[PDB]
Amino acid sequence: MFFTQEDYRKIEKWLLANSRKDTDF
Amino acid sequence: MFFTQEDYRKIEKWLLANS
Amino acid sequence: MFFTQEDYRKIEKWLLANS
Amino acid sequence: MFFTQEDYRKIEKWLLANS
Amino acid sequence: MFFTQEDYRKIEKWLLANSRKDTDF
Amino acid sequence: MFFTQEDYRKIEKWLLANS
Amino acid sequence: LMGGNTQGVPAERLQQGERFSIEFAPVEKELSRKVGDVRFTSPVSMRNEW
Amino acid sequence: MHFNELRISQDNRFLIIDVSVDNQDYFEDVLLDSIVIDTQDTFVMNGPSDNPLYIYNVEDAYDTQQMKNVRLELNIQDLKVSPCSTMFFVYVKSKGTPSTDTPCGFDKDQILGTVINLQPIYKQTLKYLKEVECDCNIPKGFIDMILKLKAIELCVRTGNYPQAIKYWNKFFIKNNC
Amino acid sequence: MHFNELRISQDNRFLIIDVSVDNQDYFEDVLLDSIVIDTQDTFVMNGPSDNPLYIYNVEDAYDTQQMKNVRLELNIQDLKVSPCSTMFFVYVKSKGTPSTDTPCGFDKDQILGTVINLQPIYKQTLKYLKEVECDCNIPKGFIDMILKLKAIELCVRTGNYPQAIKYWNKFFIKNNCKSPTSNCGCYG
Amino acid sequence: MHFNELRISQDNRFLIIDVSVDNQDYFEDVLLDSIVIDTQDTFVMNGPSDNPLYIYNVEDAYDTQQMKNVRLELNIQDLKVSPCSTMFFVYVKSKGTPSTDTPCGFDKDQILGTVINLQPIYKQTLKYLKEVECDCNIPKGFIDMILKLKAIELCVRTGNYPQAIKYWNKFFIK
Amino acid sequence: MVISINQVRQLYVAKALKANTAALTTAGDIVPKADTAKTTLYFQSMSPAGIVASDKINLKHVLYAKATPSEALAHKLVRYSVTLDADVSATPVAGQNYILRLAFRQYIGLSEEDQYFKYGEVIARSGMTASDFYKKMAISLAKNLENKTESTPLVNIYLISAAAASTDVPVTSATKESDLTATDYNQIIIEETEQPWVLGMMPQAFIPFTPQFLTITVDGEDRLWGVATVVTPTKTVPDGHLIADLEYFCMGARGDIYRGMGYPNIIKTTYLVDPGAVYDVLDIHYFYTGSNESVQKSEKTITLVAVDDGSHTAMNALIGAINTASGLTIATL
Amino acid sequence: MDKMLEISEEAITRYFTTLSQFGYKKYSDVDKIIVLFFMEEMLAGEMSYYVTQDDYRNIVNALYCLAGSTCMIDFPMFESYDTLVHSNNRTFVPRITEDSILRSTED
Amino acid sequence: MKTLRTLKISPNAPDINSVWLYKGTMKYFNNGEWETIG
Amino acid sequence: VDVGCAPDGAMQLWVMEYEVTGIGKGCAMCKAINPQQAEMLLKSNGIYNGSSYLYKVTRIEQVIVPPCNGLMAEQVVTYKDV
Amino acid sequence: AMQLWVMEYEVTGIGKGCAMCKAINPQQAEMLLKSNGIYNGSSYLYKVTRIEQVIVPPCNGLMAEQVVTYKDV
Amino acid sequence: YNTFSLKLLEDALYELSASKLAMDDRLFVIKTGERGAIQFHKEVLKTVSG
Repeated sequence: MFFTQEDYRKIEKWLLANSRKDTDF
Repeated sequence: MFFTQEDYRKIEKWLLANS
Repeated sequence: MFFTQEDYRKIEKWLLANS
Repeated sequence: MFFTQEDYRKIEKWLLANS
Repeated sequence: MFFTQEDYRKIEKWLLANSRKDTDF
Repeated sequence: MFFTQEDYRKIEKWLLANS
Repeated sequence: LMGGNTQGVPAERLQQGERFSIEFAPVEKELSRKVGDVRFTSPVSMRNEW
Repeated sequence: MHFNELRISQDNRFLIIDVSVDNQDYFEDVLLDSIVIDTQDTFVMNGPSDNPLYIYNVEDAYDTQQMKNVRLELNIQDLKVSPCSTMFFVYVKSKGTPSTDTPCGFDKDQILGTVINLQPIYKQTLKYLKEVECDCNIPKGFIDMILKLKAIELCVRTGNYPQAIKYWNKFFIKNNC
Repeated sequence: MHFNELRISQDNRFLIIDVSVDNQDYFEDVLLDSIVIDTQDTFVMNGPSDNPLYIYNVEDAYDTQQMKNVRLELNIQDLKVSPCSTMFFVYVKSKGTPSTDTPCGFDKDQILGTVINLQPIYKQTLKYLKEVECDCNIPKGFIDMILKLKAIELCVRTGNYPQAIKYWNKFFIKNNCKSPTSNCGCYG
Repeated sequence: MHFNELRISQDNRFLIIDVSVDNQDYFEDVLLDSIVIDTQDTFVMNGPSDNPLYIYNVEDAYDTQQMKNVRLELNIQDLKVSPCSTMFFVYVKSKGTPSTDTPCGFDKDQILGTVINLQPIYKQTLKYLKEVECDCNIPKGFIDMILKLKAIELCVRTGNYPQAIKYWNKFFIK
Repeated sequence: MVISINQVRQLYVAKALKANTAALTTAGDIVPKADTAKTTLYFQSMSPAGIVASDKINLKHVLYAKATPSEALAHKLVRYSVTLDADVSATPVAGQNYILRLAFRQYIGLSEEDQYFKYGEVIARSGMTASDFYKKMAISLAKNLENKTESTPLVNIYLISAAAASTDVPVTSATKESDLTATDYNQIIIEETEQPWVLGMMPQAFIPFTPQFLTITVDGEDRLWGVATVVTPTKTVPDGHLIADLEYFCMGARGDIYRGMGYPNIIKTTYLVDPGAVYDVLDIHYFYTGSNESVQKSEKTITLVAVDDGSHTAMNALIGAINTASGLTIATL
Repeated sequence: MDKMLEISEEAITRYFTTLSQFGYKKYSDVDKIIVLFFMEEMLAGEMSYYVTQDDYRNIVNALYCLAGSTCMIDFPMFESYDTLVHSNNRTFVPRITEDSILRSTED
Repeated sequence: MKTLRTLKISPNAPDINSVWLYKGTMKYFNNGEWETIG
Repeated sequence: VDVGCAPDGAMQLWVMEYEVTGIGKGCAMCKAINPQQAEMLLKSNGIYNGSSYLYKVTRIEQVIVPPCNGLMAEQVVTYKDV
Repeated sequence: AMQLWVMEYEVTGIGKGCAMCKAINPQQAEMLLKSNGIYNGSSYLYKVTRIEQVIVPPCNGLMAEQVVTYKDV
Repeated sequence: YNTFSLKLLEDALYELSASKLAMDDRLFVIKTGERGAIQFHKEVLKTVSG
């Protein structure tokens, strides 16, 4: 099934919540 | 297209399964 | 939604692009 | 712009601190 | 944070109440 | 108000202006 | 929750091992319906030989 | 893709699904992926819902043209649902990339098939006809049932499935068969 | 391609544009070509008009990350148009070729984004704001203003630009605004 | 100077503040100064008020480009305020002089960003939609809530925070 | 055991599914039967001495029908982490008697007043670290609480090494001081244990406990010594004995009310449930009301037990045999 | 303030414009004009030294009752770049398909 | 909270509940041992 | 008076005396939903919340709000007590 | 009879103290301490160091704490 | 027991007597040997000295 850009933007915005940077360890 | 929370759970969990 | 495997591969591909 | 009493108190106290 | 001449005038009029001259010692 | 330091320096600069 | 409590019971007082005993059975004053029940028991025995 | 036959068995014991892939010269690379069954309680617009009634994977059954045709006979009583009062939704997926000469509009991976039991409607029509046989007057409930069925048909053919569920649950839910 | 900051300064001086090619490596090759500015009077259905309001070629500058990201601070008085009674169309053309295996539709060499001064529309809506407090009555002015704005919003988001121009002409073309004073008001 | 994300965490436990300085060439000298948090009780029009809720000074964290970007995650319960019925005002300051080529009106040290919890609003919308499902009639409370939310939006975007709090306290708390 | 009923309860063991009345061949099978008009539901079960049907449930008069797994019928054996309070003393002091009291609260009766108090004690010496203390106290409790003379198993006590931190090294009264060889002991876990069980005469019950500490003099003031936190359980008692004692009760509604009273003269009712297997339980609770002025309802319930193989295969196939036949939505577990 | 000045000038100019077009303005609104300019001269005079921040809060929240009361007084517009729901422009950039012991990671 | 009524001069430890005095030390029983002051 | 605090809807004000062993004595006034939650504020947010085992609380008593003005509660700890 | 005020003070040379009054303003909250407290005949001993209002919506918080020490005596 | 202390014996016999006996029924006659009578002597000599 076809994904366009805004679906990808929502996916990244969700994944950003879980992840941190190296400095945050 | 419209995602629910469960869609995000599936995507993130399956990505961590492949990392 | 079911997110058959090639959709997950598409998501990986996109995310890994600007990785 | 507008000042209240407390603003003047901060200003004068900070003046006296460094004099 | 810009001050105009009027604001400085208010500062003067407030500070004048607190300070006095040599003669007032 | 929440005065920054540079604002205080401006105030004393303009007060010692009539020094 | 009786007693006029509005904000609820803390979740650390509803854990496994919390012991519950019978106080009483308060009913409304007009048009009450039947509450309460009655509890029974039975003993054991022992043995010896020669 | 398309459906060969999609009905409940005449014995009211099996839910028959027979799927086939289109015979087209640009659909060789397209196979069948899975069969997902949903009811009027779990149905969602955007694809199959979670916690589906019955998930089926086709590579389990077979050990390549076998993948292009699939048939099932699901005992409904194993699914733990009423064969009379259930509206099964059957999704199918492709798992395949059609050729680059595919005409615009045919590269649809997913399909959907609605299922209802026609026995209860048949018995209701016989009851209404028996009422007609007396005094040759048509009950208004009979015309109402006919037009409500037409409404559900229009909703299904137009893809407006949620309101079809509303109409079904409100009007036809209590069925004897 | 995408828009980072597309806005009119609230002092009604500067039409701010900030474009940047996507950071994904598919589009590493593609570069910005030109910036074309059109108004509701010089708009055509396809592509920019042959009589635009402003042209800016990117390649007439340092020539690669500088080429991938461009920013403008166009003053509106040089454009001979009114900041508040005008609706600008910003066209950005890209020069290059996106590498294969990019999903189609992402490889759109042209992108369009509109602009409007929302401050005078808020000025109109504030007049009917207090109708929300008064119960027993429908806040009809508030509803009318909200629907007027959202008509333009939706017609823009769906690409139905001609009806968007028609609605802008019907509603907001007669908007007034305080023209910025040329002597820069000094503060900091 | 602008906001990257200014959001309350979906778990209703953190208040996310991620500030950044604009990328244009003539904020090279400009840095980030402090973060001051105010609620609907302690707000004043003229900048942050006295006795604020939470002050933050950014030299404390670091030991120069690191100072141009900052990210905070404040446990709201540690601030001793209700995450559901609180409207936070987040000020930021610069402590830095831009160049002499700045276009006019862009040189402003301070900004502000309002924050509220969207979970109670989401629950109210879900409740009203549930009401709509029964008999397909629109409750008037739903339209009132929509229009009052739009009123607070207009007040915020026009900067009229006093009447914004008046509406918030009158309608979305009591 | 003896349970309470809402005016009746009857149990049917679902060992196998046949879906027709002609295939009922061996003992313990079940067939949920219903007609095409969804108004009557009954279960034809093949007893050890013939085909026996159930009470005819009128499906407009059911109340609740919910099916429960076997992980919700396992009493979790609670643990207690006995440690030294490090604010009191990091190392054991070289003079005091370190005594720990276990307060059992239901020893041979049912009431909290039938108590039992068991102890363990260490005289701590100079240079004795905490790991040499926990090595010397788990033996001092295993000589008391896990001895071979005691009437009942009271608790199961363990030791935990700090390097492993998840597995337990069990200490028994026969365990010598050289068996526990670790310099990194950090706690002592006291766990509840499974009491005995007899089919019908002695039910499944548990004796609870709280480790309580005795006062020692530190500095010049008598302080408490330990702290005891409830660690999450790891060992669970299975479902074999709660269902055998439930079937043995509920066979007496359809059968002899006396069970073995007077033994030249008993009727040996054969019991089908295994006490060495875990079982799923489904209860259909219904009533009876006649089409008259007698509108008071007579509540009834039917318990169906079936063997669990870990993935609840026999019960979810039994539920699917009831839902399609009767038109109720019993939730698959 | 420098803005109470603008509001007062606008209000009284509109008042006299109405008295030019018509010959009547509601005295219930002349009361609001009186309160407004009295407050502005109160705050731009020698009595601005007696105000605390609580008094400032009260004065502003009482003046906002006059905002949309009549056409002479309007809701003031300030330079604002905020909203009740903000946009998330953060970007996602993981490191060679890696993860932490529990979660994802980025640059 | 622990009374010590007597003081004993002896080269050996007299008792738990007294205070041991050697030549230039004062040892008293606490923490299972003899701690000296000063 | 139904503000929404945990004990039945009211705010409860407490006085605490305590004996910090080896340090001294002190008074405390707090708002707390329970006397069990009142001694938990001394051991979490007190002066000696680091060494929280030193707090030997000897009294937790409630203050009753009067209808009009007046001195409600008082707790003096003198140097002669210590 | 408007608000509630927790005070921390210092009786001069004797010790520390905690108090709580009901007064309109902290000038009257210090008035009721110096006129109705136990040091009523020696009211110059009171040195009030911190007055803060009892605001509710936390509903669980410390307000006053003052430990006298073996080294302060 | 490993080592006899009266803190173990007075708390074995207070917890038993408080839970199972009345007030005037707490007389415990301990049967022991000759070496146990001196061991009972030495612990209370350490207690009474306290």
